[PDB]
Amino acid sequence: IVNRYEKLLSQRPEWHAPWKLSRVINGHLGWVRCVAIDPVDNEWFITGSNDTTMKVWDLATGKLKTTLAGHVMTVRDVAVSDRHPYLFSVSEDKTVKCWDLEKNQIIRDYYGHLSGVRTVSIHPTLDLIATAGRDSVIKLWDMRTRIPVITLVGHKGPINQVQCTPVDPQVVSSSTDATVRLWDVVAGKTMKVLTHHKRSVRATALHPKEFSVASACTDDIRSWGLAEGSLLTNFESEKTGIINTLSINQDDVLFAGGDNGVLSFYDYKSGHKYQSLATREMVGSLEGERSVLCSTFDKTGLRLITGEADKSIKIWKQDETATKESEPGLAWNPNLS
Amino acid sequence: LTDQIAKNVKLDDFIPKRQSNFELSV
RNA sequence: GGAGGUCAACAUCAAGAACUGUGGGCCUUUGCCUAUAGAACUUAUAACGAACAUGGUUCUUGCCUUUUACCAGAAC
Ligand SMILES: [Mg+2]
Repeated sequence: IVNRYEKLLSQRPEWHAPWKLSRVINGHLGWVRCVAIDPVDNEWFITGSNDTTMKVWDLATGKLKTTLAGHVMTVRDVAVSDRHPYLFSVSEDKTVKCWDLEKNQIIRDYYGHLSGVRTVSIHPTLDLIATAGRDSVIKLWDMRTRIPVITLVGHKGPINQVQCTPVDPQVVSSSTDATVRLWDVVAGKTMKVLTHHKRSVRATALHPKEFSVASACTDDIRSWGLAEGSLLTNFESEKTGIINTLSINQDDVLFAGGDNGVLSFYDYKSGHKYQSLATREMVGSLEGERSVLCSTFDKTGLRLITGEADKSIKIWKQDETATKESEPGLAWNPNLS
Repeated sequence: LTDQIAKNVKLDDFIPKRQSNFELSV
């Protein structure tokens, strides 16, 4: 098996630059559960909360534009549409609510989940919604007629994170039974199963280019090729548990938010971890409240936005000095698995 | 008879493919 | 072949004050410019209805133990 270990010593992967802390934005009353960014102009955020609201923050200066109320309970997920001026928010109240960005009033309510719905993802080309939650089923909603067109029977437990892809498998799903399924929706059954995770897969992210996915677990962040469904790579992780979210820059940088408050940055190609940071909790907070609930990159990918459990949004910027003087991180030493 | 017993599982599913060559393009 | 029918089907009826076809020129089909022919029905104290109901969501109220049923304004 050593031949593989030599083949890990030839590459010397992929230098990148570190990250640092540009800006701190308070202003939520409760926790920040979810964050999404305007896919076109990059001019703002939509941030869920634990206070039921949604507060639309300006990306440029960080000022607060507007407040979108209307959920009775905490908002687990928010997703903004590309081709549409629509905003689909979803909560623990068992409802997926549409939002017309133009006039800022609820348009449609989609009905028929048994219990809280923790993920919405907007299929790129079909005018569909994909919702999922403690139902343990994935519902493909027809955006126009509010008809739960397709239901995907599936994982043996709740469904944490769901994504959409234009070609085959059009829905990737991740559940607390510690599997990740690659779905074929037209026939309505699993195309491929990926079991390699040992515990709940709490987050996924789609690489904007290579047509792959990064899947998470407690201590091990893996990657997966879509299409064939192979494993692609691994990412070197000592115990980071727990991984709340992942985000993939367009430069092939793979972010990992910790529940220990550590921000684990990776290269996507290699699996190498070139940086790990630690956030400052807050003025009056508790050391338990330091963690990262969600995160995203803008359309460019030169800034990072992380909602934290301390009731604050933080904006992490990529250092411009860097280069070879001293960037170098942990420097690519891998222990035998 | 080795073929029959575990016939489903096999090793190469455990091993990651990108570690051979990075930049292998999907 | 004319008159009709308390007959049917298929079109069309809210918009750059607005329709459609065609001739010619430029870009490279779209689109812009130019020329020409025909425009039923509905519209300016604005609309097919010289009339006039109900429902859904979201807010503001009003009754006020709670829910249907409700009180009277708004937006969609
Ligand atoms: Mg009761």
